[PDB]
Amino acid sequence: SMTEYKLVVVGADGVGKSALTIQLIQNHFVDEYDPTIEDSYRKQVVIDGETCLLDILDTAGQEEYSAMRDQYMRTGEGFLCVFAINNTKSFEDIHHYREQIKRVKDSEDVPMVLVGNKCDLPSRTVDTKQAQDLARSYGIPFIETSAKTRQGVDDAFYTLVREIRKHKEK
Amino acid sequence: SMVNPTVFFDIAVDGEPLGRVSFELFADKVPKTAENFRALSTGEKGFGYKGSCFHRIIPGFMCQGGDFTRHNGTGGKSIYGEKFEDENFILKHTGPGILSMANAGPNTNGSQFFICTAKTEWLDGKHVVFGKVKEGMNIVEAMERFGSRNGKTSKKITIADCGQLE
Ligand SMILES: CCn1c(-c2cccnc2[C@H](C)OC)c2c3cc(ccc31)-c1cc(O)cc(c1)C[C@H](NC(=O)[C@H](C1CCCC1)N1CC[C@]3(CCN(C(=O)[C@@H](C)N)C3)C1=O)C(=O)N1CCC[C@H](N1)C(=O)OCC(C)(C)C2
Ligand SMILES: Nc1nc2c(ncn2[C@@H]2O[C@H](COP(=O)(O)OP(=O)(O)NP(=O)(O)O)[C@@H](O)[C@H]2O)c(=O)[nH]1
Ligand SMILES: [Cl-]
Ligand SMILES: [Mg+2]
Repeated sequence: SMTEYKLVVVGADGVGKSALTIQLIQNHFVDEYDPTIEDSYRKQVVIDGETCLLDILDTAGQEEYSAMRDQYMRTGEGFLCVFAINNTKSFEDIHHYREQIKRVKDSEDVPMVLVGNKCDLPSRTVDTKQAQDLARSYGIPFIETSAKTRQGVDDAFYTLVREIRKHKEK
Repeated sequence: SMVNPTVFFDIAVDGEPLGRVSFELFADKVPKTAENFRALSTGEKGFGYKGSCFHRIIPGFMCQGGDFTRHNGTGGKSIYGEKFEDENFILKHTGPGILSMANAGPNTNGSQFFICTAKTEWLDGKHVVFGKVKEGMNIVEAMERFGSRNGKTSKKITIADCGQLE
């Protein structure tokens, strides 16, 4: 048999949500910035021996359309909360996403993974320990990724599936 | 108009002529922003809209264009420098044909702009309205049909020619 998971990629504009998604789906790094409105992708994978159909909703990094945002969060089962390690504001935004997801889904326990992207770049402004401490305070995984080198890309998405499965067990 | 300049775009679809859209630019109420668009339409500063693309067209909302620096929806520049401040919010996004500046947040006007195809009142106070379609709203409606929900166009919509009338 198989099981389907609705994954939603959220985070400030430019952090690499689409580049991460395109690496997962198409196995190449988009060097250019093509700003997202909204895109959906699907991919069948095996995670921990169990066949999964992944639905990936790649959202735009914007804060203007709250009715759409709320619906994204209602439908999504797990959230990849992405910041860029060279963008402190994007890291400071993270707690807002968690607060919104918990409110929309009426739960203190929503599957999510904190993703620190662009770890190939030499211009870091957010320390790994800062992000690890925030993730630990939420009880969620933290993964450093580079959509450019593909480091951590599969791990970020697969860990999110693992988090959804752990939540469904409760 | 006795006061406001009129500019035109000749729109192309995959290089083929679609038709002409003309705009009244509200220099009477939004002079700095109107003047930027006028001068980018004539090219008189040595750069401007001729050849650029309407890269994002979302039916029911707007046709957005004007990135002649990066040619990918991320760029553009004004006649005052890369960016200029939000001049005023006197005018609102009251319906189809409204011409308004695209931006990346407060005080980031460059050259990108959008033509509303519906009322977009949630943009009031966040984007500077500075003009309106005068003639050729049917051409804008034809352009809108090449758009899609995510903004990607099914054929490439460009400003084949542009300039000032009257
Ligand atoms: C929730 C679904 N979604 C719905 C929706 C809602 C309700 C129902 N249905 C939908 C859709 C039909 O469901 C699918 C709308 C919408 C709009 C965006 C994203 C998702 C949306 C959006 C995405 C963008 O990438 C940019 C913008 C909006 C604003 C846009 N700016 C830019 O393009 C500028 C350039 C212009 C000059 C400067 C560079 N850039 C490009 C790169 C960035 C992104 C953010 N950057 C930042 O630096 C941030 C961190 N400070 C850099 C940027 O700012 C702009 O001025 N305009 C003009 C007005 C219209 C607007 N575009 C647009 O397209 O509205 C589409 C629409 C449909 C009206 C709203
Ligand atoms: N060096 C490096 N660049 C990256 C990485 N991920 C994304 N980028 C670059 O950062 C820019 C923005 O990436 P993108 O994935 O489009 O960001 P987004 O979060 O989807 N933006 P939006 O919210 O507007 O849709 C692009 O130029 C892209 O190539 C990464 O891991 N390393
Ligand atoms: Cl917007
Ligand atoms: Mg994106």
